[PDB]
Amino acid sequence: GIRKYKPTTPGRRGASVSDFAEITRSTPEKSLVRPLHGKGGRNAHGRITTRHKGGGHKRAYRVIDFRRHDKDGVNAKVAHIEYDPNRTANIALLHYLDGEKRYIIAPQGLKQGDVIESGANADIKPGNNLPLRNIPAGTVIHAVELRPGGGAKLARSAGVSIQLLGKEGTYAALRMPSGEIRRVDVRCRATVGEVGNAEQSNINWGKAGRMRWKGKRPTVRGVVMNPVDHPHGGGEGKTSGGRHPVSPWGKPEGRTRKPNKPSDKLIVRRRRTGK
Amino acid sequence: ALTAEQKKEILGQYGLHDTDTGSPEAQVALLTKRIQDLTEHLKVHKHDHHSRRGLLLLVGRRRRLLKYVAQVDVARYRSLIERLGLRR
RNA sequence: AUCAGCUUGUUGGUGGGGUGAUGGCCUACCAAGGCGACGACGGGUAGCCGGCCUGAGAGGGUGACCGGCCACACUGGGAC
RNA sequence: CGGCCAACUACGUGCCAGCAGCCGCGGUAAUACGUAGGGUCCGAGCGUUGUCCGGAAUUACUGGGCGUAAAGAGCUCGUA
RNA sequence: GGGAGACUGGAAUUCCUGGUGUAGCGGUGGAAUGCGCAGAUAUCAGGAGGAACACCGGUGGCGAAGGCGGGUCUCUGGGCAGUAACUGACGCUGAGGAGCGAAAGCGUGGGGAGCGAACAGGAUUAGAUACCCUGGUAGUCCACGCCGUAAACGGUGGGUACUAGGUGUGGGUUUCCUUCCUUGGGAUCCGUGCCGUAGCUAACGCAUUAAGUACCCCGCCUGGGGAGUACGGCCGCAAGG
RNA sequence: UCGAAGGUGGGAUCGGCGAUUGGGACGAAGUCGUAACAAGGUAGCCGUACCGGAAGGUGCGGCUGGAUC
RNA sequence: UCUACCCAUGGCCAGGGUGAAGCGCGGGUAAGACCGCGUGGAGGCCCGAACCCACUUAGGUUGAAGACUGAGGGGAUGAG
RNA sequence: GGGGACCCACAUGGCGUGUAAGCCUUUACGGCCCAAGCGUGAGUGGGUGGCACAAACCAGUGAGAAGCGACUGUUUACUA
Ligand SMILES: [Mg+2]
Ligand SMILES: [Mg+2]
Ligand SMILES: [Mg+2]
Ligand SMILES: [Mg+2]
Ligand SMILES: [Mg+2]
Ligand SMILES: [Mg+2]
Ligand SMILES: [Mg+2]
Ligand SMILES: [Mg+2]
Ligand SMILES: [Mg+2]
Ligand SMILES: [Mg+2]
Ligand SMILES: [Mg+2]
Ligand SMILES: [Mg+2]
Ligand SMILES: [Mg+2]
Ligand SMILES: [Mg+2]
Ligand SMILES: [Mg+2]
Ligand SMILES: [Mg+2]
Ligand SMILES: [Mg+2]
Ligand SMILES: [Mg+2]
Ligand SMILES: [Mg+2]
Ligand SMILES: [Mg+2]
Ligand SMILES: [Mg+2]
Ligand SMILES: [Mg+2]
Ligand SMILES: [Mg+2]
Ligand SMILES: [Mg+2]
Ligand SMILES: [Mg+2]
Ligand SMILES: [Mg+2]
Ligand SMILES: [Mg+2]
Ligand SMILES: [Mg+2]
Ligand SMILES: [Mg+2]
Ligand SMILES: [Mg+2]
Ligand SMILES: [Mg+2]
Ligand SMILES: [Mg+2]
Ligand SMILES: [Mg+2]
Ligand SMILES: [Mg+2]
Ligand SMILES: [Mg+2]
Ligand SMILES: [Mg+2]
Ligand SMILES: [Mg+2]
Ligand SMILES: [Mg+2]
Ligand SMILES: [Mg+2]
Ligand SMILES: [Mg+2]
Ligand SMILES: [Mg+2]
Ligand SMILES: [Mg+2]
Ligand SMILES: [Mg+2]
Ligand SMILES: [Mg+2]
Ligand SMILES: [Mg+2]
Ligand SMILES: [Mg+2]
Ligand SMILES: [Mg+2]
Ligand SMILES: [Mg+2]
Ligand SMILES: [Mg+2]
Ligand SMILES: [Mg+2]
Ligand SMILES: [Mg+2]
Ligand SMILES: [Mg+2]
Ligand SMILES: [Mg+2]
Ligand SMILES: [Mg+2]
Ligand SMILES: [Mg+2]
Ligand SMILES: [Mg+2]
Ligand SMILES: [Mg+2]
Ligand SMILES: [Mg+2]
Ligand SMILES: [Mg+2]
Ligand SMILES: [Mg+2]
Ligand SMILES: [Mg+2]
Ligand SMILES: [Mg+2]
Ligand SMILES: [Mg+2]
Ligand SMILES: [Mg+2]
Ligand SMILES: [Mg+2]
Ligand SMILES: [Mg+2]
Ligand SMILES: [Mg+2]
Ligand SMILES: [Mg+2]
Ligand SMILES: [Mg+2]
Ligand SMILES: [Mg+2]
Ligand SMILES: [Mg+2]
Ligand SMILES: [Mg+2]
Ligand SMILES: [Mg+2]
Ligand SMILES: [Mg+2]
Ligand SMILES: [Mg+2]
Ligand SMILES: [Mg+2]
Ligand SMILES: [Mg+2]
Ligand SMILES: [Mg+2]
Ligand SMILES: [Mg+2]
Ligand SMILES: [Mg+2]
Ligand SMILES: [Mg+2]
Ligand SMILES: [Mg+2]
Ligand SMILES: [Mg+2]
Ligand SMILES: [Mg+2]
Ligand SMILES: [Mg+2]
Ligand SMILES: [Mg+2]
Ligand SMILES: [Mg+2]
Ligand SMILES: [Mg+2]
Ligand SMILES: [Mg+2]
Ligand SMILES: [Mg+2]
Ligand SMILES: [Mg+2]
Ligand SMILES: [Mg+2]
Ligand SMILES: [Mg+2]
Ligand SMILES: [Mg+2]
Ligand SMILES: [Mg+2]
Ligand SMILES: [Mg+2]
Ligand SMILES: [Mg+2]
Ligand SMILES: [Mg+2]
Ligand SMILES: [Mg+2]
Ligand SMILES: [Mg+2]
Ligand SMILES: [Mg+2]
Ligand SMILES: [Mg+2]
Ligand SMILES: [Mg+2]
Ligand SMILES: [Mg+2]
Repeated sequence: GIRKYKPTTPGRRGASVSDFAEITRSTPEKSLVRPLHGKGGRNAHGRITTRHKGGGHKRAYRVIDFRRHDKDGVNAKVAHIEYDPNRTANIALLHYLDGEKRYIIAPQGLKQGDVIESGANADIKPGNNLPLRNIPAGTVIHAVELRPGGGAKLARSAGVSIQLLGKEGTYAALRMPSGEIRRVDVRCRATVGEVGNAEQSNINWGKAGRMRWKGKRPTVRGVVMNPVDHPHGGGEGKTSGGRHPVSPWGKPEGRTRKPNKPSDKLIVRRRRTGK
Repeated sequence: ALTAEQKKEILGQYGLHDTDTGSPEAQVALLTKRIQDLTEHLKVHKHDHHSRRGLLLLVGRRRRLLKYVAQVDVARYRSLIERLGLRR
């Protein structure tokens, strides 16, 4: 759950963490690890592509079976629900009957011992990936794909995931966490159940070291920025810039969504906030 | 709530004889089985205050019965508490 | 209790000194407890009693005089 | 010397000067203010003042109540 | 309708989408701020989301008290009648202590249809920082914690024994006119309304579900303000208690 | 060794005073107001939160110590 | 090849204290919460050298040095 | 605020280590103890010397208020 840390030092007074009692193994599988490195917020070209992030704690990579489609009709027990920091959620390894173990996203309330099926015959216990032909309308879903068989991309937020609304014709309607409705094929791949670590939103950061570890760099406010560096720069004292806030990269607040996407016709309306 | 099968099993198995039912031994046995079972239930169901009232009432009743057993005979009290494995 | 914990010779035992007399009265050595919500330790007041006044009684108030003790002798100590 | 409380009339100023333990007494005709008489009480003492009890069953053990005047804690389990 | 979790239903409001359909719709003691001519109101079809369950529904049931009601499942407490098998003084109340607790308020993270403090306008008045109208932010919903106060009222602590009745309701045992249908008649215990004796009370009034006559323990009160306030102590992150 | 007096240093209690401020009661009479007592012209009151010179107003929940029908 | 940032691979931090969760025992409960006792060394923790900085002062300022030296000064298991 | 040096006694004391030897066996580069030997802090008494017993080096000044900034951190290499 959530465990709050006692104030031993003035720095870690407010630090509270979601204790990971949901851990079973501590040393990740060495076979599936691929060579990875912190890119430092920089491309191969050497320029800093995005500031406020980079540096920190070098970490490893592991392949997740996001698009599980190659093998079907075989069951798998939950091997060990381990901790992968490269995601907000957790990964629970599976012993499939063919002996080919792949990592998958651990759904909410998953504990070691449940049997998971991936295919048409799969039931409604969480972790079962199956096309929309075999799912009731109205069930909460996660790790949702966009086409019948091109790899799953969406619905992997910890705690709130996409909810299926209804099927009409050959197009299916999906409700977004933002409260929006997206039209998607009735043959895409989607799983059942919410994603775990819902209590992760109750994490309290704590200090700056954790944050350089996590990746982000300290944020430099524009009002003290130099005027050449930023439109908010300059001033003798504290000033807001004398104009509406603007990213120093030229454009102010506003529309950024370029229309006319191939899935733009597959969207009914855009998000509305604070209702 | 206990039903006929296990309840008659308990009353006989902790009974002094095959006919007596209201003996303090059988009474404490029924109270203990009830409290462990329904405490297991309340480990899942948290905010059942109306049932925690039953917990407290049955526990005070139990405490009175155990006090009576200790008063009437130390040996039987010790035998009962040792056979059920509790603290007091 | 608009005072909840107090105490370290403090508590208990043994061995020594001590005093007219027993005794942590004093010393050494052993153990950790005694007193505590049937009001301890703290705070304010005040000499106690036979008596006096009041009240049918219960009770309340009080310690003039006398008398039975207690404590003091400008303040604090000590000893022959 | 108004009623509590046994003892009243006249004369002098009228919301002034003043009385007083509770109620309370004077705004031109006061048995309540001041003076006269007259009467009452007490008396070598007479009142004022302060402390204490009684009435105070007004801390109710004898001897009070808790619907509205003051009061049933919000209600249970339950240790001493 | 005792409590908790999950699943599920319909009506209604609002919003969105698409027809039809035209200059008004909403409003009060009267009118104007409000939305329309960019197509409102009305009305049909569909969808979305949140809250709460109209009738049954009552001076009726349960819970110790706050309180509790759309269905369904799951688990569970309390109470009642008969046989009375068994335990054989285990009963009661309970200072300090501990647990539950209307609404509002606070933190974190979600939800948020309707309603609605605060705040804007429009209206009345000499005056409105109100009563009225149009809007609507907390909150009202969910989970975890908190505060622990109400005219928290039956303004009456609990338990036991006794003391005339009449009239309704609910639950269960029996017996007899006996169709053996019948609130038929009778006996019994528990709960809950109304009116009434003796009695009590200053009166209103209570009257077997006592304020009647007693027993056991517990809290509270000693003229009105000051004042349920200052200081001190305890709890609470704070409001505060 | 003990030992009264004296001096070092910080904790409690009783206090006395203290600019100014907060609150209360008594004066009498004046302005601002209509709050409550009759369905007091918005039924009252209680707990609570917000608002306003002021009595008060509103929201939510609770009682009738509320009158008509 | 200094300095700013990042990337990958190595290395560095003498010594001394503070004592979280967890763990077992004895109380507390029916289960808790909680209460003490023994292990724990978690900490952008503490004191303090190597190391990295540059707060004060003096000297120097045609210096030993185109930014130091000498006394003190801060971090010193980490945003190093 | 107190003690801190040296010597003696308590003391052939306590502690660690561990041989000979002893105990044992799945007999081996084996477990238990361990006279002897080695190392060793701590305290209480008695006495002694100096002005001074952490005597050198090394090695926190402390306390009371109020402003800003929550704190550790980074920066104007070479005026802050
Ligand atoms: Mg913090
Ligand atoms: Mg990799
Ligand atoms: Mg290029
Ligand atoms: Mg950024
Ligand atoms: Mg790096
Ligand atoms: Mg993670
Ligand atoms: Mg910024
Ligand atoms: Mg700047
Ligand atoms: Mg520019
Ligand atoms: Mg530049
Ligand atoms: Mg500037
Ligand atoms: Mg300026
Ligand atoms: Mg802008
Ligand atoms: Mg959206
Ligand atoms: Mg049952
Ligand atoms: Mg002796
Ligand atoms: Mg002797
Ligand atoms: Mg003695
Ligand atoms: Mg001795
Ligand atoms: Mg006497
Ligand atoms: Mg008397
Ligand atoms: Mg008397
Ligand atoms: Mg006396
Ligand atoms: Mg005499
Ligand atoms: Mg004598
Ligand atoms: Mg003397
Ligand atoms: Mg003397
Ligand atoms: Mg007279
Ligand atoms: Mg007379
Ligand atoms: Mg006259
Ligand atoms: Mg005369
Ligand atoms: Mg008297
Ligand atoms: Mg009596
Ligand atoms: Mg009385
Ligand atoms: Mg009253
Ligand atoms: Mg009361
Ligand atoms: Mg109260
Ligand atoms: Mg629940
Ligand atoms: Mg339409
Ligand atoms: Mg419509
Ligand atoms: Mg909504
Ligand atoms: Mg028998
Ligand atoms: Mg009982
Ligand atoms: Mg009791
Ligand atoms: Mg009791
Ligand atoms: Mg008590
Ligand atoms: Mg009590
Ligand atoms: Mg509690
Ligand atoms: Mg609690
Ligand atoms: Mg509410
Ligand atoms: Mg609430
Ligand atoms: Mg608030
Ligand atoms: Mg909250
Ligand atoms: Mg929130
Ligand atoms: Mg509204
Ligand atoms: Mg309103
Ligand atoms: Mg506006
Ligand atoms: Mg207004
Ligand atoms: Mg109260
Ligand atoms: Mg109630
Ligand atoms: Mg009561
Ligand atoms: Mg009674
Ligand atoms: Mg009856
Ligand atoms: Mg009569
Ligand atoms: Mg009478
Ligand atoms: Mg009657
Ligand atoms: Mg009665
Ligand atoms: Mg009475
Ligand atoms: Mg007042
Ligand atoms: Mg008071
Ligand atoms: Mg205080
Ligand atoms: Mg004072
Ligand atoms: Mg003063
Ligand atoms: Mg006036
Ligand atoms: Mg009025
Ligand atoms: Mg009015
Ligand atoms: Mg009114
Ligand atoms: Mg009113
Ligand atoms: Mg109020
Ligand atoms: Mg209001
Ligand atoms: Mg209400
Ligand atoms: Mg009335
Ligand atoms: Mg430690
Ligand atoms: Mg712990
Ligand atoms: Mg230092
Ligand atoms: Mg320098
Ligand atoms: Mg110079
Ligand atoms: Mg030179
Ligand atoms: Mg140079
Ligand atoms: Mg230096
Ligand atoms: Mg110096
Ligand atoms: Mg240093
Ligand atoms: Mg540090
Ligand atoms: Mg650091
Ligand atoms: Mg050996
Ligand atoms: Mg041998
Ligand atoms: Mg062996
Ligand atoms: Mg000397
Ligand atoms: Mg610093
Ligand atoms: Mg810094
Ligand atoms: Mg720099
Ligand atoms: Mg500089
Ligand atoms: Mg520099
Ligand atoms: Mg500088």
